[PDB]
Amino acid sequence: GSWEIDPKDLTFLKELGTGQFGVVKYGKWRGQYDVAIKMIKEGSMSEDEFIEEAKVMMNLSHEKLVQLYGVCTKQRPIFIITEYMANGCLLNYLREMRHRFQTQQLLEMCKDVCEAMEYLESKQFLHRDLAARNCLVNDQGVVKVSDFGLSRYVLDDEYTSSVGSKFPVRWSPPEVLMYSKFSSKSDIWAFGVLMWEIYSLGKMPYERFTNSETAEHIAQGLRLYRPHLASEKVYTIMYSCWHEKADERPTFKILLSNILDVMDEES
Ligand SMILES: CN(c1ncnc2[nH]ccc12)[C@@H]1CCCN(C(=O)CNc2cc(Cl)cc(Cl)c2)C1
Repeated sequence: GSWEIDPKDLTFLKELGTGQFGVVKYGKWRGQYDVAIKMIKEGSMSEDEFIEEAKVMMNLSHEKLVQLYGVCTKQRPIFIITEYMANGCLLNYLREMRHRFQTQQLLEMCKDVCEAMEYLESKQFLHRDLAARNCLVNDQGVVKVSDFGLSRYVLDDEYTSSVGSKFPVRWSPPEVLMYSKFSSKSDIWAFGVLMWEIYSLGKMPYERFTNSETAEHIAQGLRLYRPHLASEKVYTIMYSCWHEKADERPTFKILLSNILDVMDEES
């Protein structure tokens, strides 16, 4: 099928990482094209459901989304083939103090993510785990959104629900923590936290709190506060993502307009 890549077309060149979901390698497709090859650990994913969804995911083409090129499903482990992003994970990139980022660079990263999310919003597609650890950085410093929708197919019980140890509590609005109500507005909340991660150079949100303490904090109506590098206008944008009432939170189209306005003011 159009979603199926011949694994014989891959040349494996370097290891990019190993973890719970499997092993990621850098390689070439048909000798010429850079790819990331994700080798899925058996039992970690609902593979048939993922393969069906891969057909939809591949039609999601936007310059700020990490592209899904196809899957290799005729051997074990299956492979997922994606765009290669030379500078790796955004969270680690933010934490490398050598870059000495300007705030204009940080705002540009927020805009890259927002553009990807406005596109997903326009397609009624939820990310469901938006956070700096799920964004990647290419050789030009462009940030792109990765692993969109993947959490629906992860089998690990600690990651599946608000009670689990791996659940992204610190990126979740009160209605997710209390009621499991996911919507565009839970992606909005997570985006505001991602903006906070960017302007905090990769600090853990609510860094002094446990997950349980964070959930209590949020339930009481309290919030993150302003990163030192965020201007008042930037803080207003991120804070708007955290209204207790989900329907009072902006859309990604509004956030993008807000971010572009601040870019103009701060250039
Ligand atoms: C180092 N690195 C990259 N470096 C350059 N270009 C890349 N393209 C894609 C990834 C990438 C990633 C940094 C974050 C962690 N990571 C993942 O891919 C995480 N997601 C995942 C999903 C599935 Cl389904 C299976 C598996 Cl094993 C992993 C590798």
